[PDB]
Amino acid sequence: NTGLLESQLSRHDQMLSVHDIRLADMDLRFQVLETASYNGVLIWKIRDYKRRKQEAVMGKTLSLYSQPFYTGYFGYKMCARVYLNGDGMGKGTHLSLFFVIMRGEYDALLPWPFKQKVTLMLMDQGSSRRHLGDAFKPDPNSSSFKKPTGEMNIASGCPVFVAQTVLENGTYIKDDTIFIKVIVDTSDLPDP
Amino acid sequence: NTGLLESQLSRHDQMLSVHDIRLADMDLRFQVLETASYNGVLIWKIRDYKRRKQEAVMGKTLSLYSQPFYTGYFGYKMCARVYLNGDGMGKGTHLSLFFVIMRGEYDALLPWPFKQKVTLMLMDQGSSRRHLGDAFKPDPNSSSFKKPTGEMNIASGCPVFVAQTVLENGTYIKDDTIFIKVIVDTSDLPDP
Amino acid sequence: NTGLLESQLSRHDQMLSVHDIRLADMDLRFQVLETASYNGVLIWKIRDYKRRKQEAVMGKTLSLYSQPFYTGYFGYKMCARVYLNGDGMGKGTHLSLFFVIMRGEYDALLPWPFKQKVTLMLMDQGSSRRHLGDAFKPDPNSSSFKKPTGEMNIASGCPVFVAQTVLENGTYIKDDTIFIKVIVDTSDLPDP
Amino acid sequence: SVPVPATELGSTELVTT
Amino acid sequence: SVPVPATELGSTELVTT
Amino acid sequence: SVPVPATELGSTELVTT
Repeated sequence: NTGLLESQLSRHDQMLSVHDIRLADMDLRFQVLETASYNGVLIWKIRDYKRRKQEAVMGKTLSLYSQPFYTGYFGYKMCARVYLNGDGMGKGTHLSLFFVIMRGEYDALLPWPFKQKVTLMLMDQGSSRRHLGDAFKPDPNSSSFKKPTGEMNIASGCPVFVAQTVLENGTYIKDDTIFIKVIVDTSDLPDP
Repeated sequence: NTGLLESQLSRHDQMLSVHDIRLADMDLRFQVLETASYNGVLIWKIRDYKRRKQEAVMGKTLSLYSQPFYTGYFGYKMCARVYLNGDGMGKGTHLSLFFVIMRGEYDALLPWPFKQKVTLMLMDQGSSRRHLGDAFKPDPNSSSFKKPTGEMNIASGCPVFVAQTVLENGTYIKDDTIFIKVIVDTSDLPDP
Repeated sequence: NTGLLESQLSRHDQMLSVHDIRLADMDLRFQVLETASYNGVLIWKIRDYKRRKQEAVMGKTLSLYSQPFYTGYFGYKMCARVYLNGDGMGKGTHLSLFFVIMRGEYDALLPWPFKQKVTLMLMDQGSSRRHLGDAFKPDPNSSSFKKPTGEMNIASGCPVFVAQTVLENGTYIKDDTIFIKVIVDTSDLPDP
Repeated sequence: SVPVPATELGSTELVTT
Repeated sequence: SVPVPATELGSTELVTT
Repeated sequence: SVPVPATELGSTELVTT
């Protein structure tokens, strides 16, 4: 009857596999949850700069995106996308940094297109704290600030945020880690 | 010795069952957690209006309650209760909407009875955004704003919030989903 | 071939064990997560005062520490430590209460040493609400407000917060539970 | 402005997602 | 002040911890 | 107003719920 024993064993094994995926998926979920921000500001910590940058060049991982952050408990859902080895006109020469609108559970109640002012910036871990950054007001005609249809809209930002040379030779990187900060203006919003 | 093999198999199976419940229970927990609000405002999204409304009529599910929301990190715990097919004087003719005080971990420190002003409202997904709503100040003698003893107090609200006709014929429902919003005044609270 | 059956059974059992630890660890994680505060204020609820106090005397558990709380979504990580039977000059006679700086994910961006004003206090569940508390401004030379290296710095506070007599004979304890509250000033922080 | 008690009819269900 | 569309090159990866 | 260092006696335990 080992067939029966074996069948049962087989079933259990499949279950344990599912369980392992279920579990891992939750570790991820916890992580995202543990780093959520609802005031429209994001502080994204990227560890392993060297290794990651290399994965960029090689092309194993051209970009990285942050956990999601919000303008409020029930507001716009957004995240950041970075390219360690550059994108577009800055590929191979710059670090590209973009803003991303994601499909939020409450999009139906939020104003569109997205018109909140976004401020992209790379923090200087140096004692002078001369953080690099740039702000812009969404272009009302860009399909990037359109009411989401897919999980996330087309990212918008600066392909040439910083020269890779400037970066690596400045005091922005420290302990093989960098910090990206995004600031979305929420004042504009009347009383969402 | 298949008895032994079988015993072990039996034990493992029971465990896997427990694990599945444990896991599901967490998905739920994540959901609630992922939608918590601590500024005293709740935005409750109800999907599948048609199917759900029918379950109301039939009586499989007379009402639905929101995930909990708070007046602050350590303040009052509350939630909303809705009746798609109506309750009380509005049963079968209206959508009833009520406010609910739940037993909070910090009730011992909070003032009682609950006297914060509550504003119930159904959002208009229409372009005009003429949301339906109603406010009221808790009746200090109602056992609904009494210091909780059970998981949740007796709900209070408007049995006749909106006529089912008005609702279904307006632009409040969109994509078989509606949005209920509750607003609890937190200013009153000195510095909880 | 029971060896094979047994081997498989053995493997599965080990897995189920891991799974149980994984699960429990998450219950904990949920708990912490479910009680996080990001406005620099902590309300710590300690249940089972009697039993716990006894574990203190006996020395099974000399102290207890709160879940972590923050000055902001990406600010300082802190927690509280209490000694039910007292520490230092107050051991056996007082309840000692201390503040603790923990290693935060964003320490690299935060100012050091920690100079935010901390207010320790034990809440009075009594009708008069005459809460006991004390404030102080971090001593810039204390290794307790130094940029963390280990999971948590050396705690600082008041070994003689309250006489055990005063405590137990006052209306601070209620239903075998007490509430500790900590208040870290966040205004000082320019715009972290 | 006065809350009206609801009938704890039952058949309740948590729905958020 | 005008956003510049990014090339959805792919090879993306969620990284936060 | 001056923090007083605590004795890391040990026998600690996380307690919140």
